[PDB]
Amino acid sequence: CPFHEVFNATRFASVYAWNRTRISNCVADYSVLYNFAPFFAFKCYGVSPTKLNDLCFTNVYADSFVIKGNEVSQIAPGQTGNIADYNYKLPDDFTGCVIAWNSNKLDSKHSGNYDYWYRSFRKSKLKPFERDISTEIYQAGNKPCKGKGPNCYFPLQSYGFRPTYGVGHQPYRVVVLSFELLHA
Amino acid sequence: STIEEQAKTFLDKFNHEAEDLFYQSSLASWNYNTNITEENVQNMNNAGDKWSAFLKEQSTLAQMYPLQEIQNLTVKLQLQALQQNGSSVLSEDKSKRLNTILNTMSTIYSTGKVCNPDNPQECLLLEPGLNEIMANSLDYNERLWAWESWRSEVGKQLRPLYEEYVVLKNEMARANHYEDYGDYWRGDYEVNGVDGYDYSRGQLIEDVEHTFEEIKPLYEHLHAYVRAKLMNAYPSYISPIGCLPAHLLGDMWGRFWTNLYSLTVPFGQKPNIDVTDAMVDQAWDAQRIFKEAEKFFVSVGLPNMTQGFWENSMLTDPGNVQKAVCHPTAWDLGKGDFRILMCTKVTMDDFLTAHHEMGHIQYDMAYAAQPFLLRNGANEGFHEAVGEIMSLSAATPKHLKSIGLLSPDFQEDNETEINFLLKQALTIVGTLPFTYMLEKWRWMVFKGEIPKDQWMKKWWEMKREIVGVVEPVPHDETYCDPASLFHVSNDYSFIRYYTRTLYQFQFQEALCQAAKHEGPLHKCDISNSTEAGQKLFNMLRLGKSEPWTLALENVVGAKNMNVRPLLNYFEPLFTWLKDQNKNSFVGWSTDWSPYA
Ligand SMILES: *[C@@H]1O[C@H](CO)[C@@H](O[C@@H]2O[C@H](CO)[C@@H](O[C@@H]3O[C@H](CO)[C@@H](O)[C@H](O)[C@@H]3O)[C@H](O)[C@H]2NC(C)=O)[C@H](O)[C@H]1NC(C)=O
Ligand SMILES: *[C@@H]1O[C@H](CO)[C@@H](O[C@@H]2O[C@H](CO)[C@@H](O[C@@H]3O[C@H](CO)[C@@H](O)[C@H](O)[C@@H]3O)[C@H](O)[C@H]2NC(C)=O)[C@H](O)[C@H]1NC(C)=O
Ligand SMILES: *[C@@H]1O[C@H](CO)[C@@H](O[C@@H]2O[C@H](CO)[C@@H](O)[C@H](O)[C@H]2NC(C)=O)[C@H](O)[C@H]1NC(C)=O
Ligand SMILES: *[C@@H]1O[C@H](CO)[C@@H](O[C@@H]2O[C@H](CO)[C@@H](O)[C@H](O)[C@H]2NC(C)=O)[C@H](O)[C@H]1NC(C)=O
Ligand SMILES: *[C@@H]1O[C@H](CO)[C@@H](O[C@@H]2O[C@H](CO)[C@@H](O)[C@H](O)[C@H]2NC(C)=O)[C@H](O)[C@H]1NC(C)=O
Ligand SMILES: *[C@@H]1O[C@H](CO)[C@@H](O)[C@H](O)[C@H]1NC(C)=O
Ligand SMILES: *[C@@H]1O[C@H](CO)[C@@H](O)[C@H](O)[C@H]1NC(C)=O
Ligand SMILES: *[C@@H]1O[C@H](CO)[C@@H](O)[C@H](O)[C@H]1NC(C)=O
Ligand SMILES: [Zn+2]
Repeated sequence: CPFHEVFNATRFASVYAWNRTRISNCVADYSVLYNFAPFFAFKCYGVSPTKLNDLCFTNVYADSFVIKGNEVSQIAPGQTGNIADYNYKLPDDFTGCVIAWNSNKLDSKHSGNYDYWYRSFRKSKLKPFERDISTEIYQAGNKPCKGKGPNCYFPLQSYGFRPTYGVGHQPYRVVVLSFELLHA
Repeated sequence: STIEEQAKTFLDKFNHEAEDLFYQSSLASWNYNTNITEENVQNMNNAGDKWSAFLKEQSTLAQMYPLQEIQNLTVKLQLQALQQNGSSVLSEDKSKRLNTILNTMSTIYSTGKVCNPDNPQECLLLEPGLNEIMANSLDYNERLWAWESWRSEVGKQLRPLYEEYVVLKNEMARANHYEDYGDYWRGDYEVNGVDGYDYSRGQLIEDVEHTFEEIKPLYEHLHAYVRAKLMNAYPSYISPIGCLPAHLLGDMWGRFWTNLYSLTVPFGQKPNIDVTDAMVDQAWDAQRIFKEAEKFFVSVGLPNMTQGFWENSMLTDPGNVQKAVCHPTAWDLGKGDFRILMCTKVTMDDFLTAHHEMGHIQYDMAYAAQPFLLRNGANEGFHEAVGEIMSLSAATPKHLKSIGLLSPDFQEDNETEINFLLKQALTIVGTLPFTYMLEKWRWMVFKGEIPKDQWMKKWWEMKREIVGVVEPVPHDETYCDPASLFHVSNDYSFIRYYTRTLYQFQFQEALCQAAKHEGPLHKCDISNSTEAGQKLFNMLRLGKSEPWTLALENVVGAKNMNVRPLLNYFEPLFTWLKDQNKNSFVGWSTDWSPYA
């Protein structure tokens, strides 16, 4: 089953322009990831991970995230925050497994890997499994909005990955395998 | 479309920009401090220019929101910090003159040297030089010669510049809608807002006066003992009942009295505690010292050190290959980067400095969750105090005896305790009057109560009334004595030290009492106590998010400065001083002057 292209890729995407990779037509036997990648985090909120080999899946989607350290705990059902409210929202009956791992050796530069952006501002809320790519200038007042400068802001802000940051600022790659058993 | 939301969004943008900018500035400063190179200086200058320009630009955008419409008590402090005109109140020529005079004063103080008379080829700088003469010489005439000289060439050449410095500083202070520049410094302790926890700017002066009015008898007894002891070294140069001349105190200005330990030791037969030999016999390096400090800190429930801390921080001087400035420092670069910079050799003093700096690092690590503008101490005194409480706790004989660095049969007697108390006293208690006097003089000058032609007439009387020191030679209006100090030539406050000294003993007493200690305070160890660790942590992790009164109440239990622990820590020393000087003269009089 195709996971080498996903879980051993070249490059991933920013949080606001997340992929929805489609995986289909195979038998879920992910023991290879246990040896290839020593997963520090592994949370399955549905059925037991050991019993996951009992049933196969058809319409599972996966996502490509590069987020901070003290941010992965926000990727959980019923949580709140900037990322949960503005980039990626999970359902209450979320049936899948979240997997993350450190990626310092391939996602950092001395000057800075300024290639990952994240949404910070919005005059609205999000809905589960929504993707937005809007780059329109954001209004903060009553006055008409014309470019950046005064209160109008560009609703995209970048990260600052450097090799000598602490654990809470180094990137963890999160691939949310939300395989719903009833729809698969 | 309300205003508080717009202010909040501006704060959100500022927090994200400032983090990266400040990280770059700190990293450049660290790299420059480790090495020495001209292009590194250029890079540091460029980074500082970028940081300053970013701060100045971001200040302008914050002026749109008036402060009076805010009901949050949390964003208010951030906006108040950001909304302050840094140096934009003045005109361009005013700023040019101010920067010119400040740099001129700094350079003049930096490059001061003195030449011995009739020897044009023999000149000495201030440091090294006059410091060695003051600190390790028993001669008499040379000390007087240097004391007269340095002041004579420095004060007369720096007074006129200081006049314009004072004038411009007062002009700026009045421009920023304050009373005077002394009010500008007093404003750091100001907390206004929440009911029950108000602290006006004018209350600090009265608090300082009332608190100092209590330790004066102990200082009197200690000063009488010192004067009695000095009769053996200067038989024919000390007045029997007068004040101690300032030229025989072991320092250029008289800040500390530490250099008198070997001359006023109570029982000199038994030497003090020094654990060097056991340190050498086990082949100790910096790694063992730092891991022992880590073990001590984790013993009370505090977290450990970060994994990167053991890797990115240098512990010993590399040698001749590189060239750094050896001065202990704990660096808070942000974003989970904490490092310690110190040139280490196996000695007890460095073993204590390690604890001091690691406590500093733990305090930095405590408040990492607060916003950027709130990541500092409650005021300008908590930081070194939290540093020093650990040092006081870790150097007691009981702690050294327990950890296996001393003989398991080591009999502690009641004979070394007097020596230890006197050694601590000569460096802690003997400095408070000096700080109090200097701050009083500076505030009186800024307010203006002392006319320009009557400065010395009050300056030398304050010395006699507070520190008990009398000038050895007559002086005229040409001299400018106070400007010779490091913190006077440079723009720096001085009231931090009094607050630190008062706070540290209060913290120590609270932790010892909550730690189930038996006996006098001087034999206390804060080890093995989660009770004293949780209490401290409830203050460590607040940061600047709460008024300092509430932060103090979570540890001490009282919301005001207290002086009882400072007198409690010296109960047996006070008893011995009372016993010893029953047959001597008490107090000092302004009657004897060496020149008359
Ligand atoms: C002053 O303004 C700040 C900023 O708006 C207020 O901070 C907010 O305080 C509330 C709690 O009173 C926080 O709520 C909680 O947030 C967590 C997620 O972080 C959520 O899981 C909880 O269910 C709850 O909603 C809120 O996050 C926090 N906001 C920020 C941006 O820090 C503060 O409360 C205001 N102070 C007063 C006295 O009203
Ligand atoms: C913070 O410091 C403490 C104290 O140094 C660290 O404690 C460490 O805990 C582990 C787990 O108990 C110790 O390892 C071994 O545990 C087994 C039992 O599972 C025991 O049989 C072994 O004899 C051994 O104790 C470890 O030695 C101990 N100390 C050290 C030096 O690591 C803790 O891990 C540190 N953690 C953090 C967050 O920094
Ligand atoms: C993930 O993909 C990389 C890139 O193809 C693999 O890297 C190669 O690993 C082999 C191991 O023997 C080396 O001989 C090659 O030189 C590596 N790359 C190159 C340049 O071809 C990596 O092994 C893959 N691993 C996983 C987890 O599937
Ligand atoms: C320094 O801060 C004061 C705040 O009082 C600024 O004062 C303003 O002065 C201008 C010109 O007199 C008035 O239009 C504004 O309404 C004042 N603002 C307030 C809030 O009183 C002053 O401009 C600042 N100086 C600078 C930034 O150079
Ligand atoms: C204070 O801390 C020391 C830290 O070592 C404690 O020492 C240990 O105490 C237990 C008590 O049963 C002994 O078995 C260990 O051998 C001790 N370790 C040593 C001496 O290194 C000490 O007990 C603590 N204080 C009190 C009163 O409990
Ligand atoms: C994500 O989608 C983009 C679409 O252009 C594609 O280029 C990229 O390779 C995809 N990668 C992943 C991680 O699925
Ligand atoms: C400091 O200088 C030495 C030699 O000049 C060099 O090897 C080292 O890399 C420098 N330090 C840094 C952080 O670049
Ligand atoms: C120790 O205690 C004894 C008790 O009689 C006392 O005489 C002595 O002076 C004390 N101090 C010293 C320094 O021995
Ligand atoms: Zn310190």
